[PDB]
Amino acid sequence: PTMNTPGSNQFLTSDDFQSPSAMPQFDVTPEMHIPGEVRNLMEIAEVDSVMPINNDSA
Amino acid sequence: PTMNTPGSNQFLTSDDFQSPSAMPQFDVTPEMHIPGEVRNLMEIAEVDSVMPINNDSAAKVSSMEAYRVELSTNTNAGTQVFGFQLNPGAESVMNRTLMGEILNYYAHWSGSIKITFVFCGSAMTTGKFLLSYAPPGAGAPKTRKDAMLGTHVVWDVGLQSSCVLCIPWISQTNAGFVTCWYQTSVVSPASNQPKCYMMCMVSACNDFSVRMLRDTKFIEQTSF
Amino acid sequence: PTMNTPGSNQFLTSDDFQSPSAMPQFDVTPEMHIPGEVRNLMEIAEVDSVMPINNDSAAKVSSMEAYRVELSTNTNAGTQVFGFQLNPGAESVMNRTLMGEILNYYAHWSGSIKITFVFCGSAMTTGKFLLSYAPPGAGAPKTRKDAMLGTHVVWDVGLQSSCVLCIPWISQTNAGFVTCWYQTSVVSPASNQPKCYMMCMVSACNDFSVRMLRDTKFIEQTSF
Amino acid sequence: RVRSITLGNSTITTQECANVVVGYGEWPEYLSDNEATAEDQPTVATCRFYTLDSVQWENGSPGWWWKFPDALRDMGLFGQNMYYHYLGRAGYTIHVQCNASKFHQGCILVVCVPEAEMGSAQTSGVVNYEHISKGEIASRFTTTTTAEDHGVQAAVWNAGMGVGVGNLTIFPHQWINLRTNNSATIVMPYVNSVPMDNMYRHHNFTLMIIPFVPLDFSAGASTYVPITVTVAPMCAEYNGLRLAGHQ
Amino acid sequence: NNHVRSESTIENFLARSACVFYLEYKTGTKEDSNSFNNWVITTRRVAQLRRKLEMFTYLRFDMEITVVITSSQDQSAPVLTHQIMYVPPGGPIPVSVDDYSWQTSTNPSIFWTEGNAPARMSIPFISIGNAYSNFYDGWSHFSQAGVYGFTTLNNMGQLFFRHVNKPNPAAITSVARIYFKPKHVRAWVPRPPRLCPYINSTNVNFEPKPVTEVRTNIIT
Amino acid sequence: HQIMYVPPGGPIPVSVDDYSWQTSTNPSIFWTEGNAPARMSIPFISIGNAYSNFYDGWSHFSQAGVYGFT
Repeated sequence: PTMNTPGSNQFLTSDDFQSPSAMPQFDVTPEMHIPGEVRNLMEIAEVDSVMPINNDSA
Repeated sequence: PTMNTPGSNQFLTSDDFQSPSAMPQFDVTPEMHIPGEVRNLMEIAEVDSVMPINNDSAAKVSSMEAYRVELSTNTNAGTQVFGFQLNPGAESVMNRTLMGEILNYYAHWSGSIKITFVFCGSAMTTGKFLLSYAPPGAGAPKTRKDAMLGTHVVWDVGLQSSCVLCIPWISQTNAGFVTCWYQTSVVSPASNQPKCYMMCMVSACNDFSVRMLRDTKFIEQTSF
Repeated sequence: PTMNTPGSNQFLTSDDFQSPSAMPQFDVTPEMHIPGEVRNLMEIAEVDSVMPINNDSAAKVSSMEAYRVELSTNTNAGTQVFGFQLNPGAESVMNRTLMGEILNYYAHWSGSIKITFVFCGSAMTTGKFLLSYAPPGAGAPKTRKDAMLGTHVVWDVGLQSSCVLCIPWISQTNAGFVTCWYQTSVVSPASNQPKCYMMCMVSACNDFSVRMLRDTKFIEQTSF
Repeated sequence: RVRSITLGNSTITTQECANVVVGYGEWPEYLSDNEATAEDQPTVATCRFYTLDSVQWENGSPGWWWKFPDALRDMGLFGQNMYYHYLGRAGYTIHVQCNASKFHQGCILVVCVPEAEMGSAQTSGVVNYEHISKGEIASRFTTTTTAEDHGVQAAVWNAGMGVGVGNLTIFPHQWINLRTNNSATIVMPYVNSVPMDNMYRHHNFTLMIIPFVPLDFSAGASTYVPITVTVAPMCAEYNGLRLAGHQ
Repeated sequence: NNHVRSESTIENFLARSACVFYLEYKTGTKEDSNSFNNWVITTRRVAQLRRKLEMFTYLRFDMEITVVITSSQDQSAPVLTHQIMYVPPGGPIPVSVDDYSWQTSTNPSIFWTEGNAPARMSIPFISIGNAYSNFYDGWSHFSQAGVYGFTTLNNMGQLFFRHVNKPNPAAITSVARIYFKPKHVRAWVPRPPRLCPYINSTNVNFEPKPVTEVRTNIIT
Repeated sequence: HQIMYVPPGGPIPVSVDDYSWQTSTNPSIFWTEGNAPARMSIPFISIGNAYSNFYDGWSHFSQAGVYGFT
């Protein structure tokens, strides 16, 4: 058991770890409620939209 | 899971970790209680300080004329004496005061502040002044009539020797105005110089908040 | 959170961590009880030691004259015999003693110390001495009259053969003084040499404290 | 309506109401720490008013200051205990008050500044003892910069410390404003890093009085108003000087 | 907001890393003029830092010192090792590259090699006083005739730096830059902010200055 | 190598040597080659409660400023 196993030194994009913070003092702006919130992209995929049917050249 | 993830080797200023100690033996001096202790910087932002109002060109070099504004019997009613933008941290009339100096270490702040007027004339002098406040996004009044129709407090000198206005809604041009106006000319006892004065003091009121530290602009580099 | 934070690679003297062992097999010799054990260095700072008082130029090379001070019938009352600054760690009269030598390994210490006088003359000799103490920040007495009005203990030799003064408030010029004075001249039985002597011993008393180790000044480098 | 405080062997009459401003909200105390078994210290008959010499206030006078405890160094029994003891401590009660008619005007600031450290007249010199103290006699500020062989860089509007003079109200302070007040009281406790130290060698705080709005008077009337200060030690202690031994 | 602030705590108003010094030294014999270098720990060197520690009259804190060090050769070897030695005040100090003051056992020292995360260690509160004093109003001697202000108060140790390798052909010059932050601050008794630019680094000496900027007229 | 973050409204350097690299209120990372790459996070900074990706106003209090993304 060790902490230097293969692939422990490397930067892999799309790999999540914690990171130190530039400012560990300031960080404070209270969130407020804002009307309308999207949390999934199927909440804008079920909205109607007018499709173009007629295609000529102009 | 590993301990060599990206950004694990680096020295990042303002990042807190433990560190070994040079002397892990000596470290011992018992603390004693000492009168007065500061644990927050809003405990020295709510202390009054005399703000300079009068700025000429040498009434602020020698600055014992900087803190007081002349009054006279000569002047007629309905002429203003002083007035200011009301915006601490960018208006030099209250940004080098004790309270104002704390807000140059931060960017973006809010709360309310309260100004105080103190009449320091003789004890037989009596007059009346009309203090006035203009909401932000509206110009200063141009007449005592204009001022009167705004928010105003008629302050009688000869009863009250001070008045406190607590002005809400300051934060950072647009911003309010404070203006003082004669309502009557001062009534002298028999004084042959009609010099009477008033001072003004300022402090933060109640709740106040600041965010995001930055360095002050009033000292420039080393020089030694 | 990571294990490669600034200052994680470095060798810092006086920093304690575990270390692998050269032999993780052999290590075995059972401890036995051994008479006398020291676990703190204030257990050898409270032990008496004979301090040298007499310093001439060869009464301290051959140093069996260094520890004792002459007395005589010739001398008249009200003349002092010895005296010293009273400040261990910087006054060479008690800084090379057993107690005093421990305080050269530290900087800043406090507590109280106690001195002891022992008269070693004949058993038919009788006199009286006036011991005296001056508070810190006051010069030594200049007369036996001056000394008397200070703090003083009249010590009769011919009853008591020793006296212990416990002097509070030492810590590190300004600092007290200890002085001994004749009150009467010694009374000989018939001795034809009036040489009588007294020694002095010193030790730390009760509570004592030291902080912050540093190296002694009395040995200079290697030489072999 | 007045009452007269008395501390025994001295009495002073004061206005009934004038408020007390306790500096940092703590009264003078005797220390109660143990481990004084090896440095026992006794507590006392110094707790009486001492009235320093009055100073004129006239139109265009720039200010005054004194430094404690070295302004009471010639006063009575309290001056003897800076000389028979190597260490001490002591709080203070200070009444500053003055006369005045109702035809006078102006206001002054009274402030006690712990650890006020003075500048030097030239910017590479070092101030000496005689220019930073004057005993029980008031020293004074001056308007208009001028050199001196040593001297304090007095200026009023820097206060001899290179800070705004309008911001000195951060320390314990009282305004005496004619037409209302004519008196002030500051009770100042012992504030220092170490619990006791040598009286002569160190200064604890500097009383200062700075006119802002200057004295002026209506037709007739005296051309000066006198100021007087009165200082009384409270809860003083000094180091021991007794053997803990025996025969 | 929606609750009490916490960005204006004493602990977050201070305790930020800042450069305070940097120095140079180079490989070479004990004959060579510059071959070790030192810095005395003080917080009055940097004007910006000094301003915010003269907000208070008394402070006590531990401090962390991190040194980040780079090196470069100059025109025509194994990895170099650097020694950083802290000397507590009242210790022995070296006067040359080779002394028994680098061999002394009571001075903490860090051996560090290049290509590692920068060395640091904390120094705990050291002073016989119960706080550091940022203003003092006395004299060194028991009669007034000493040195006025900042006497034996505000005295802390000092660092020394040298290479640990033997000299070898081609000089190597190192530059070490020092970062400093306090931690676990406690403040007692506030002060009004400094208004006049600093002159000396050991006196409060100042040159008079205007209180405030001019305005075009006081009336609006 | 030194990487210095300057929060908006700070001082900035105009040359290699300035007191804007010695300033104490700008986070900075010293990093040496042959180590895993430097990184740090920057927390939400703005007096607003969200970043705006569309704006429809002017910088000045009367319309005559700069249109959008002020």
